[PDB]
Amino acid sequence: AKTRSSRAGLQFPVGRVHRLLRKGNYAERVGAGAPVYLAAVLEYLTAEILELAGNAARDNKKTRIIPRHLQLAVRNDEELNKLLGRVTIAQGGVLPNIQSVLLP
Amino acid sequence: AKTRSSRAGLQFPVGRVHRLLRKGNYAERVGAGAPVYLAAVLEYLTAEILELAGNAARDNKKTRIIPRHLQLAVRNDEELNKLLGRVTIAQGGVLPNIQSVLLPK
Amino acid sequence: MQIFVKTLTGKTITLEVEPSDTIENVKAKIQDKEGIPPDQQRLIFAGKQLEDGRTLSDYNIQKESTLHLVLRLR
Amino acid sequence: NIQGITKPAIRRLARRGGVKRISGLIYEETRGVLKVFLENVIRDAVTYTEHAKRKTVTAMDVVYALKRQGRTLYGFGG
Amino acid sequence: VLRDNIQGITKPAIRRLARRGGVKRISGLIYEETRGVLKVFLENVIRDAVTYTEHAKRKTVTAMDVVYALKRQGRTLYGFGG
Amino acid sequence: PHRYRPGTVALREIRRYQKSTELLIRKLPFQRLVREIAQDFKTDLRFQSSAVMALQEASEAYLVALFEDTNLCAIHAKRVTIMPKDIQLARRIRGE
Amino acid sequence: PHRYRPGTVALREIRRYQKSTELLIRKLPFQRLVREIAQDFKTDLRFQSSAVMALQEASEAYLVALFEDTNLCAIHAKRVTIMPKDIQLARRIRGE
Amino acid sequence: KLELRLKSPVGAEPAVYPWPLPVYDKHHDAAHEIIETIRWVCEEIPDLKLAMENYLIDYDTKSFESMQRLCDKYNRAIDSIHQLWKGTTQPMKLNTRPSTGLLRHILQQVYNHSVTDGETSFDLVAQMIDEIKMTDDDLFVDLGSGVGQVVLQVAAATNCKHHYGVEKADIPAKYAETMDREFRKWMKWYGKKHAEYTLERGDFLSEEWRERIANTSVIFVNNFAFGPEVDHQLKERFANMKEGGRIVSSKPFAPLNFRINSRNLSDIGTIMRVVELSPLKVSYYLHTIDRTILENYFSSLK
Amino acid sequence: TRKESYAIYVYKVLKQVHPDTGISSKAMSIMNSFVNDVFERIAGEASRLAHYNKRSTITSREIQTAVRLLLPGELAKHAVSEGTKAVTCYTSAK
Amino acid sequence: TRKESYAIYVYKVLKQVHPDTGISSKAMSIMNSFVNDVFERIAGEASRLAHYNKRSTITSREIQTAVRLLLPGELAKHAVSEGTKAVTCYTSA
DNA sequence: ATCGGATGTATATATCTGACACGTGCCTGGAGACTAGGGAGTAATCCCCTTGGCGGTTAAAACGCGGGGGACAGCGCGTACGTGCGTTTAAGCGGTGCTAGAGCTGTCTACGACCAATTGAGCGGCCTCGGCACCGGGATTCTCGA
DNA sequence: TCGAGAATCCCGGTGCCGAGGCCGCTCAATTGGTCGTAGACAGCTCTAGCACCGCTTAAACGCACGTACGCGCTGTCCCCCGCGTTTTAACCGCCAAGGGGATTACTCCCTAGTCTCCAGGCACGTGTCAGATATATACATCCGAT
Repeated sequence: AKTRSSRAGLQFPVGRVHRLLRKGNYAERVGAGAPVYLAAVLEYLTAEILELAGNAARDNKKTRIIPRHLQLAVRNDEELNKLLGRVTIAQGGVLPNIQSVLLP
Repeated sequence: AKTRSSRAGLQFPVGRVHRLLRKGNYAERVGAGAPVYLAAVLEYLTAEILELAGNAARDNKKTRIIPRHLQLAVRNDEELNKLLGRVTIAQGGVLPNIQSVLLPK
Repeated sequence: MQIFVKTLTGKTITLEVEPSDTIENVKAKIQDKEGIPPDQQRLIFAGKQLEDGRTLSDYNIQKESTLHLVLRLR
Repeated sequence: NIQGITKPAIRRLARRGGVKRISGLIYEETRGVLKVFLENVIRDAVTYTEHAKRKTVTAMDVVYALKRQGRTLYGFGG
Repeated sequence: VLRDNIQGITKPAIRRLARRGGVKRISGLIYEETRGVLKVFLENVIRDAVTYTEHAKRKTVTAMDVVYALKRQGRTLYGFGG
Repeated sequence: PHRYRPGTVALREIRRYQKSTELLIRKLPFQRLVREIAQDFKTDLRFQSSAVMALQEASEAYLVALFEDTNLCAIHAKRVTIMPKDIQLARRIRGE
Repeated sequence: PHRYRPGTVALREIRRYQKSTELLIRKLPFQRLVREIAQDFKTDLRFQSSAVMALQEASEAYLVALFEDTNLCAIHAKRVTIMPKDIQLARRIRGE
Repeated sequence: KLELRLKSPVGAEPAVYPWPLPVYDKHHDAAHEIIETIRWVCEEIPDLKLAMENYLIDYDTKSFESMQRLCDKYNRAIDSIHQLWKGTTQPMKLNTRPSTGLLRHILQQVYNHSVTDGETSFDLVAQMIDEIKMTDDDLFVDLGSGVGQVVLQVAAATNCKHHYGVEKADIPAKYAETMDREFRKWMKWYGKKHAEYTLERGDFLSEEWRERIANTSVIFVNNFAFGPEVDHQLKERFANMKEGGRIVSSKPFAPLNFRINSRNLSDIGTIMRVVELSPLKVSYYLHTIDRTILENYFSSLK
Repeated sequence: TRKESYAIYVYKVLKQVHPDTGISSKAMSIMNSFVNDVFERIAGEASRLAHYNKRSTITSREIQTAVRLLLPGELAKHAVSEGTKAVTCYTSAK
Repeated sequence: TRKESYAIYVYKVLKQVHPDTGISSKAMSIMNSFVNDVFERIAGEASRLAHYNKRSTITSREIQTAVRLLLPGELAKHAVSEGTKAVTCYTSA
């Protein structure tokens, strides 16, 4: 037997996404294509954010991504900043920023 | 046959609220006691807003409520303003207000 | 026959009645004249709480009587 | 195209809020903020149009679109 | 019993916070308003937290209910399983 | 002849436009602008009347609130006239 | 003796504390504060540790964002020091 | 051991103070009560103030001898006043009500003697007296009387037929028992009149208490922390009160801008006016039973 | 088609707080959508109490702790009072 | 008892963009809550699409016009491209 | 501007520990084949409603000019705040006792989906009449130049 | 200090079109039962929250002390309001052609539901190195005499 994930060429668990979608009263029915599409969208977004985080991680000479690198990666990229505009990432700190008029 | 409204002594239509809840896909089940309470809360809120609106309508010497009076009624009352803090009432205008420092010296 | 019902404001209201009328239909007549719902009313005479499910002749209420009405809330 | 929103118009809208004096540079910034606002709301509105196989917007679709940007609206149904 | 624990927020603490923000210098009449703002914020969120607590008869607050009640106000927060 | 000290007629018109209820921007060029900016998302749409009037109402109230906030922040710096950095500050605080 | 000019030590604090990612307010008074306001809303709750740490994280987020907004607010008036007028001007724009 | 004695002016039991003086709080000790007692009695009796003028003095409250000396001078002056009353001088008129300063002093004295280890202040009660003027028809009860000092002040300032206090909690009711005895003792010591009163233990929500509350003309109730259940039961019990009765409370039972309509018919507001009491130079509210308002509303519907 | 609304009930409840007023059409539809919005927000904070406690029936217990979450204080206390006095009357049906 | 996470799929999809990098135990839960938040918001704008057009089955077309509503622009375009390729392999075999 | 002293900041070096990847045994949620059945896809129709265009008032929009009040640069002052040093304080870290209460399984029972028939409660459609929109004459308000 | 005129408010008659009352009318609320699983509840194991305590030391704290700086003031000039005159197009009513919005049968084909089979994700335990800590030292930076 071949998993639904492999047929779609995705890494995220299609089956689990199907189960979560049916239970929760979002709709009476769930079409065949819906969980695949949603899984693929989640995959692309996770890879994008993790990709930038990993790139951010290297410059500090560390091989393990800790929260600071994750925080730095999202806010320095213009498009991602709007999606999490009302989100606070725990143990994140803020971006380095000193108002020009304050320098000696 | 006696209507659910008369048994509960309420004015809002209990039955219709029950019908909307079943088809709104909020939960698998809806208990018997559930539809009356919500209706009563909705009724009380309607009465509150209409009461202040009617008084505001009266002050302008008019007997028919038009939207400006409805708008005026919520904002002069401290508590209601938070519920509709992100709501704009169409054809409403704003409250009379001039910043003190702008008045002629 | 006529009786008087004296309330607590100085106003006296009147009605023509017979002793065989029930207290409820007297209350209905008062509701017709003043608009006051029966269930909010409390008629009192000679210190005794006048019950609803008796007749007018049960309390020995005759012509030319002074009856006291207090108003209660639900 | 934008130049229908004229100078006494934006002065009037500013009068409603309660300024007294305006200086000779506000007009471009007001036109700009109106442009960005209308662009966002129209894009969301015509997307709710285009989904349900129609070809014309409607008031219900405009107010459904304006629900999700935190400025909801009464007085037209829905 | 407990009293007046609002003075546990120290003056150098609030100075360090405002350093994280990016001011240079703070004047001697900010500490009162700052303590007040922290009090009204904690009042709102903690009240909604205990409401979500006592809804389902668990007499102790868990972290997940605090995450839910913070998501009610529109200040959502990851990092704890919410 | 006869004149007025400058600004006071503006104060009377503050009271006048705060009293009445009507719309502000004249309708037909507003319909023109909303037909033009709708061109760049799907060509050849057609618009109903009530949606146009509703968009007018919402844009009205939005501009009202933005001006009231920028007047208050202008008052904050002991200057009694708005300037472009005031509308930028009141826009940049809010969360755009 | 040796001494710094006033101002640059604060900037050293800016360049240091921005890089580090640790909590700022010491924990025990914070836990005391949560227990007090919880005492005022109901009798005798109990708290797990993770909720207290989460509340502290969100509280520091709220305070740091409001402070940066006030700094922009105070820069708008040709002054470089915050004031209660500045924190109040920053407050009536977010909608409180 | 060491003892201090003050003779009573009417020949009642002497006031006794132990040495060392018992500590009341950080800012209150028995010497303070003693000095204010001497000062207020001198206020009560001009002759005594005269006598006490000749040999004001630097009282050292630390030294026993100095206090015993002043106490001796006072006791001798009390002796001389009793001789004066044996002569031609009219003695002090008995069983008159005490002045305001005296009522604060006596209540302070009973308080300091009773709370050895929240309370409404004297001043608010006094404001309340000033504004609700009681007559000999009125009957007053504090439901949840605390340590009972409101009941005592009204009992000492007005001529009602009887006052009652009811306290649920054992400790303050216990202290109130001592307050009652100490008040009666000091009152005998000063020779001043108050009306009769009794402070009883019980639960005022019982069936029995319904008729008592019903027949009470003035209710005071500090209901701020009672909660909706107790408040609800109180609304129901106030609804049986007689015409012209008044209730003063710290949280209104009906909103200040009340308007009778056909939807609000069961709110207590239909049978009462409400006005907010003037602040004293927290807030309390007076409700007055006036049924003519409902009658008016019905006449207007026709 | 028979397009539903919330008109006539708002009309009936208005007459019980004022003896004689009038309400016009635009404001009547305003009251319509206001009722619709309060309904959808309360039902949303209701149905989120399903999956936050692993139960699947919205009960009469649920909407109470829903409503005291959303509105502020004085309105909340009068809301819960009106609600419990409503539900205690419904069970005494003949 | 057991509780589903989104751990091992984030940990698997890390390997296809970096061979070297590692993740921490707090960080994995942060990403877990991130994907869970995107899930509930996208399904919310999904289910609100039904009652605004009286349909009753959430489908591919439904969620596709949902995704262009939520993310701002460029990431949404990349999303809809990954989706419109992602349907093809499910109807391939 | 100029070097020079001094104090913090950054780079490579040992070590040392506790969080991080991996293998295993394991169950339980995911996959395949199959019915049955209704929600949804498509064709027709009809008709409301949208768009396009034309003539007239005219209300509003553009434009120049005079001048006044406020935007804005500099100057002096004293007040309040940063910085640093010696003193106090309670914050934090470990270790233990305990126990109220978080959490899980079992039983069953009251309560809530489901279905046939009933019918009045609620809604489209049509008259009608009165609140109020408009208008012009006077009765009051406001602001400013002397 | 105070009158002349521009605006603003009280009064009354006229004329209407949207409120609201009534009526015929369908289909959603109601009654009355059958039946079943979600929940209420009683009883257990065990965990993590709480309270206390002995003990370093980092951090809270109080005070001298100098100085950048918030604030008032004057002064200049510039740019913006008011108002009169002139050019524009807003708009109100009018007409007429047709584009798709709303709807109604019709079916068909996608999807809940079910049964069996079974292999992917989870708790657990195990090894092993990444990064925290310490440290000597190379050097950027800031004031200071000149």
